[PDB]
Amino acid sequence: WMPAYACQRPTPLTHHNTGLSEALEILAEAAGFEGSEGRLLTFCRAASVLKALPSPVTTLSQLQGLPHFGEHSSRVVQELLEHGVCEEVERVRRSERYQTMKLFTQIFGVGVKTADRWYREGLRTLDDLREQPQKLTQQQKAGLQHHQDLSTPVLRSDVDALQQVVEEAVGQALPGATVTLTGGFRRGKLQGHDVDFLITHPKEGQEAGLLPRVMCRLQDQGLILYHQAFERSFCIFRLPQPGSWKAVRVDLVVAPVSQFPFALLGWTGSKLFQRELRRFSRKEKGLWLNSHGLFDPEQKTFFQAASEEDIFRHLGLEYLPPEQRNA
DNA sequence: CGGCATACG
DNA sequence: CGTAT
DNA sequence: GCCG
Ligand SMILES: [Ca+2]
Ligand SMILES: [Mg+2]
Ligand code: NA
Repeated sequence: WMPAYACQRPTPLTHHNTGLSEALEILAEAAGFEGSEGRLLTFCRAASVLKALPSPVTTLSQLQGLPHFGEHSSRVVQELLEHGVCEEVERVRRSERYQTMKLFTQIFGVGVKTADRWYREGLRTLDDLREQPQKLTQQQKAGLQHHQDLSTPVLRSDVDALQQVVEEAVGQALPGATVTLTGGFRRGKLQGHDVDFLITHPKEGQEAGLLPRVMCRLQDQGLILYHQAFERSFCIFRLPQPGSWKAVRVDLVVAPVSQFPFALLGWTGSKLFQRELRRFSRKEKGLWLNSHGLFDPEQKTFFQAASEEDIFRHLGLEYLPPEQRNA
């Protein structure tokens, strides 16, 4: 009744096992801080299974036969069901290692490997990093300066205003180019940590060289607080606020229209959904999927797609709208 | 046991 | 190394 | 950590 890959089942944004999935995602996060990508994946997948269930898990026996629930994840759920808390989870939550790796990796420009090295050097706080700024990249300096604003959720109300200003710059850069909202907001989220936009043009090839032209125009409008030929830009934008403004993370991606369905699919996520979809494609169908296309390595051919529906059909999967990709 | 998504800046 | 879903 |  529960298929093993997240791309084989609908996952809504809100569900019936929120507390259970949040606990498993703590353990997944902690596994990632320690470099165990395998354990991170299992805990993420187990969490995702619970999101896809039609009602709350109330008894341990309801986990029988669910994929990705073994001794460890089942014991976590058991303790939560019996006592309302899981000691392992609370131990992680309280730990200096978890709290500091979380704090450091949430800086734009800082990943697990950097955070871990800083942790091993004895650093613990944002002000610890500010006092030693020669150790920081320009990207990290921007992430640290803007860290407080970037920790405030972006609201869907914010997104429409940003999309309008991006469209104006895009339209001057290349008349006829389009901007599509992707990422979590396209899956129905009401808040987010950033805004993701996908840009293309209906005439194949006209999008070449577009992103620099867009970025230069946004920068001339004074809207870019930070940014790095290219096709992806990871920016910090100045977003108007009542009597002021706040910094917001915005990602811009350009794709040729031939690849647009693949880029839309990839950038709409969720992250776990796309990993599971690419895993399914390769392992179950022998096809190689990325945000550019879908390759048959036996015929050495790429699948043409005119829509996301095409891609799901190519892969033998029932279509899922973005709102059901919240794996 | 091997495998765990796949790319660009 | 960072970033993206 | 779990699947096949
Ligand atoms: Ca993003
Ligand atoms: Mg996003
Ligand atoms: Na980071």
